[PDB]
Amino acid sequence: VGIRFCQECNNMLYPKEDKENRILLYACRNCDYQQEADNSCIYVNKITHEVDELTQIIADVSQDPTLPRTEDHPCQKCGHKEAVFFQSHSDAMRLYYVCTAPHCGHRWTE
Amino acid sequence: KDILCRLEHTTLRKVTANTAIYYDPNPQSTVVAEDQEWVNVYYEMPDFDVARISPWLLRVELDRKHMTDRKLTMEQIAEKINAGFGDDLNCIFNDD
Amino acid sequence: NNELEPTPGNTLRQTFENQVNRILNDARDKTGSSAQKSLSEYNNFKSMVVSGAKGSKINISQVIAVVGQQNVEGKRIPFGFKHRTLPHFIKDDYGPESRGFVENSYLAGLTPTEFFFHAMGGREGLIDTAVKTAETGYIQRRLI
Amino acid sequence: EITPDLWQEACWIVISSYFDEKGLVRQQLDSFDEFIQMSVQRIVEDAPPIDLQPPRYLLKFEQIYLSKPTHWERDGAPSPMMPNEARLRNLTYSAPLYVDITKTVIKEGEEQLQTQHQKTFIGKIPIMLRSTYCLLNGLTDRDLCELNECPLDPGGYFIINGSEKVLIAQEKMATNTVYVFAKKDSKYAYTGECRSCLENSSRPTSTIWVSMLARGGQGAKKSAIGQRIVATLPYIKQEVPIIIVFRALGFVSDRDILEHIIYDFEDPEMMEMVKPSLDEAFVIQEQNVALNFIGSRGAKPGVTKEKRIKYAKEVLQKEMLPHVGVSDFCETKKAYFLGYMVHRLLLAALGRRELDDRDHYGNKRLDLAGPLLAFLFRGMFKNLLKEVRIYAQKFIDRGKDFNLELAIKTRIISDGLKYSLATGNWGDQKKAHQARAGVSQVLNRLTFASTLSHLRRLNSPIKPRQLHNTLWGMVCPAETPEGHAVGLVKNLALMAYISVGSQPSPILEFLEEWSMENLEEISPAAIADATKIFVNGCWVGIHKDPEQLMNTLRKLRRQMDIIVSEVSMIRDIREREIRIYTDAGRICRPLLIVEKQKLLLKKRHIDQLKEREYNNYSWQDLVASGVVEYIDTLEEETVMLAMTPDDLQEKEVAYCSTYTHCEIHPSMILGVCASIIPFPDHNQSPRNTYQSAMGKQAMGVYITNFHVRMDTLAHVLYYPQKPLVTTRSMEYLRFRELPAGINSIVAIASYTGYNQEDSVIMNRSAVDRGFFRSVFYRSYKEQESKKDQEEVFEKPTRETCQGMRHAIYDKLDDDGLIAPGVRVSGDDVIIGKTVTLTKRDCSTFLRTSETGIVDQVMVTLNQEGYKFCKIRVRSVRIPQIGDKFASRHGQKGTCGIQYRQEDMPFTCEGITPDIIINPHAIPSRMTIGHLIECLQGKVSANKGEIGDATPFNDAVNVQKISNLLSDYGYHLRGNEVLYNGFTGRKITSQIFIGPTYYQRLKHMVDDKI
Ligand SMILES: [Zn+2]
Ligand SMILES: [Zn+2]
Repeated sequence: VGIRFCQECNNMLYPKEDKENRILLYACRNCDYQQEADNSCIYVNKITHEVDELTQIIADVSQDPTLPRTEDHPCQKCGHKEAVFFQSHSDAMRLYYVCTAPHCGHRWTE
Repeated sequence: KDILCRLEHTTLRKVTANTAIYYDPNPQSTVVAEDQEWVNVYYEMPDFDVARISPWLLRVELDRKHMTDRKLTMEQIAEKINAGFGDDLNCIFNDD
Repeated sequence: NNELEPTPGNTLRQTFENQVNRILNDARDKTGSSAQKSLSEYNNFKSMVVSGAKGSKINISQVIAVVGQQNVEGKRIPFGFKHRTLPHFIKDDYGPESRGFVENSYLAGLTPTEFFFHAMGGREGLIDTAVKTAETGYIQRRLI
Repeated sequence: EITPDLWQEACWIVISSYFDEKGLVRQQLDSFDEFIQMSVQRIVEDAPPIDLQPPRYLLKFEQIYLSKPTHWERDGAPSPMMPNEARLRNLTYSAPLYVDITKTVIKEGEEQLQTQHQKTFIGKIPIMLRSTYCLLNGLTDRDLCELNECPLDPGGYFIINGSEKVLIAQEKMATNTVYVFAKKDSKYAYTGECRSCLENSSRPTSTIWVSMLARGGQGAKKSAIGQRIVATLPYIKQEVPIIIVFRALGFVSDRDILEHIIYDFEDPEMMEMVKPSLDEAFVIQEQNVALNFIGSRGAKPGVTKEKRIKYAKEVLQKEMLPHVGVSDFCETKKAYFLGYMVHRLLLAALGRRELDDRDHYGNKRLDLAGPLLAFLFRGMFKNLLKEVRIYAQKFIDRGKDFNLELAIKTRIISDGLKYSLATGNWGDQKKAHQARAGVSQVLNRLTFASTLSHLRRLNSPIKPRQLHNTLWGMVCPAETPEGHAVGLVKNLALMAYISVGSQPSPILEFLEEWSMENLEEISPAAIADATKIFVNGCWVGIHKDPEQLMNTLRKLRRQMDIIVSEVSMIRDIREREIRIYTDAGRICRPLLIVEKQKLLLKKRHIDQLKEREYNNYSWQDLVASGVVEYIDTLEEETVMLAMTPDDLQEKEVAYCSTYTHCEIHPSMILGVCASIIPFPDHNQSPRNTYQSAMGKQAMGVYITNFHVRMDTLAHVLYYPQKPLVTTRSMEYLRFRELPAGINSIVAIASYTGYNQEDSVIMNRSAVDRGFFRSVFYRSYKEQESKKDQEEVFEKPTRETCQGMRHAIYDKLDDDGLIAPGVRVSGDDVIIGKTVTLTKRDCSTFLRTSETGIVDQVMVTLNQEGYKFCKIRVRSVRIPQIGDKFASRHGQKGTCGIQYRQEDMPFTCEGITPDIIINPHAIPSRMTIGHLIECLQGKVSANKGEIGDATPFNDAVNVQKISNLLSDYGYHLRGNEVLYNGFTGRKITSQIFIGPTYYQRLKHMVDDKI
């Protein structure tokens, strides 16, 4: 899905099939380097974007005074009770959680 | 509801789950093993694989809500693309 | 908690607001009919409403009971700073007071937050008057 | 140690210390005082030496010298000048300016002669009245009234040719940041913007965009590849795409172009986005080709390649992002902050970051008399140099000598700073439909609350009209004009302060003493987790543990060691950055500080504030001890306030517990003229806006030297009264030494009917005792001018001078002026001026036919040496039927009929109210402030103590106003039995009486008849 950069020329490798092998290849233009393609997928074009926000959710949002800290839900693994929640910040009123008491940083969703 | 759905300009962006491009020149060895049941079904008794299918594959997924919200048929999607662009776009409908 | 079915026509966002502007115009009016009826027969506001000489019987239901909702652009107060309409609030405040609704009435005085929010509802209607004199002062001198 | 319920008098102590020290117009005495301190040193400093050409000439200035303002009074003798002398003679209040010049000549033969011109007269700057260079600053209170000046005159207005001018604050948009807006119809989707400039030096702007094209493309140009990114560089009439720009920065490879754009190379959702923009900028690799591509679109496109190598080499390092670097080695630097904008182009195109509101006042910089004159002094210091470029090069042909003291044209500076600051067309006088007019208005003299709130004023540059949420604490929400600009002219609050400006170098020389490797020391795989560190919009360095850098920087503002109090430092969290502003022209306000549960304002502080005399512990030791803190409009986006320390520190059900600050008292958010309203949380907000525009007009004793002044339009009451029902911030607005109206016993009744819904029945046997009876002065300019038809003051005999009316010349004296104390009627000659021709006739009649008394005549010289005269014809004006009155609670009214004490309805005790207002004006105009002030004045004229009507006082509700009224023998709702006026019948209902402070406006009925 992501970009494969060119070796020792450092540009972007275009994908190009090889009809003489019936096997996909990547290829540069400014040099002649190629690569055995092991992916067989050019790109994906997601319409739903049913995105796990938890990848984007940063554990550093735990020392912000302007967020609604609560003690109703304890941590998922650490047993600590200071769970400070917030919005999505983006069709949904979902609240996500972040544990406090640092070197924990875990996040979960109700 | 039949009258209701005949007025909205429904493109295929509204019913698309996601879209990707693979390169599976042999249908018998696609990157997906799950479709290999029904891809073979259109190729056990195949039609119009006459000279050379281009070796690419555009795989579009569809929905569940927006596809029965309007009672849409996999035929009338495939028939309208076949009527929209001719027989030189080998479109294969599958099963809900 | 994802426990509210979205009414067809709008998303979960716009059907949240229509659900909560329902519960702030009934209490604005259940505090509006029980205030007019409770006024005495000698009460001098009732002599200028029953007699009908001065209409707008909603503009003395804000004296006594509840000022009600504020709006700008037809919506209760948007988040200005960053998801916080004023610096006194927490984030994720869709509550019944951090977006504009006023518990107090003019006799009892107004909270120093809610004095700012009524300064905003009085600004959206204070401009339109300066616009609707260059609109209907122009139709009538053109349609002649 | 801690004050539980003594908080009310506590918080009005720490404010008393504030308006002692800062006062109300220090925002023009910091700003204009800082413009003459260094920002007239710096423009002389940075401007390059004239290096004009065998011989060569070099011309380099030096330290510049001011003085105190002085008039070279035409007799060949110099003389200092004082502001009450400069008004009366139409002078301009300015001080001369003097530069040291170094001057080297080269005379062919390896030894050069240098000369020097010590303290050469170059021109004048109009001194702002009372700011460190005026003759007033340095004088105590008694010494100031031995010159006929006012101890209550606020200052902050420079006299220009006699009259008084005020530079309004012209609001603009903040520079040196990255704005990611959105557009509706245009050929883009999610465009960006930056408006870079450094230090308010030359090169004013370069509004470089970076803009993402739409996906509504036709054919396989864009639609079959996707959305592309372009870069609208300045001085290029095209849309030069992105990767071409980075290859003109000396880069080659597409890892070392994406190592300045995207930080993590392990997220496919961003890497998809830049992918169709490499495809369009693909055939160019060498920096000799992309720089040919860029330069081929310029001002005039060059023909050789060596032009297009030369041209776009100075485009991309002199006129594209100057503030990130202006040297010829900032190619590595500019490569990031241009690449930073594309990273903020993608963060909104993906919906992975909120886009910027256009209204929000964290994006707004104000400007005051300091920065505006710096914009007007650069465009006129170059013109001084321009004629020295012209005068010298017309003298290279001789080569005899050179002389500068005949070459400096001093009237360049002393006219353009006097023209453009008189009229307002803010710029030069040669291209007039290109400027920003409306700066330098003319100053009000009506009320002294107007004179204040004419000085605390912003000005939008044209949704700029609705009321935005970032005006808590900064700007008054109530006060605004009505008519053609609602919300486009906004007046400041009381606790608002505008930053003055400071130099950012002693913060950068602190950060490297702690941490923060610069941009030269980042492997940019080590930038995906760091908190990027900004100064003035410039981007220098990163950091790994921002919690310690946050605390270390906060504890240097709270002690004022290295970082000044002015600078505010802002850490956002989710966008992972630190911003630092040493920026000139922000706005910020002081709040109290909370330390994890409770305050840092402790009892041992405010017991030392209370004895402000003989301890000098006045707000400058309370900042330094770290109890208050200036907070700007965009750290308020990061902060947690409490309204009141009483209820919002006591734990209840734990709403929130992470309070960082608290505010002094929440009624300081109202401006000058909106603080005069008693109970402004009881008014329907169309009426607090309405009063805040009528407060300017209501006359009163304006400045206590109207015996000396010669104004036109001088209204002054006879007997002004400080109000019985008052606010605790009238004291700081100076409304006890100078009030604006008389109280009046007012009843709310229908009567004989002359009060039709905006009218008021007075009492003529109260008007006979001076009730609202006021004077209206007047003035007259009369320039004698010899030219040659010339004219002189004289007395015209009727049958030797030409055309004149039947205005009898009895009142004229031996020379043509009226002595004071001679009653002039309607349309008789006051100055008998005659253009000498037999002679023509140019009398100056008393306009408006008022029939007043000539009160004072002064005779002086003009600026030039021509005789002058001003005349002040005064008239009383008894309040007739017509003259318009208004309370502090909206609802302006007329005067219908004047009844008698005989006829006005009397109480049980012989009280006959001065004014009857209609009942129906209450429930639809909707001011219940008017029925409580009218109640509070009846308590406070029997309790004998001037009442309390602070806005959110929480201790004066209408229940215990009632039960204090009930302890004197009245009825506790304020009602009272009037009797009839004519019959003596008891009225079937009661009437609500009580004294209420009424104002007589200037919309008179004798201003038009
Ligand atoms: Zn390569
Ligand atoms: Zn935990």
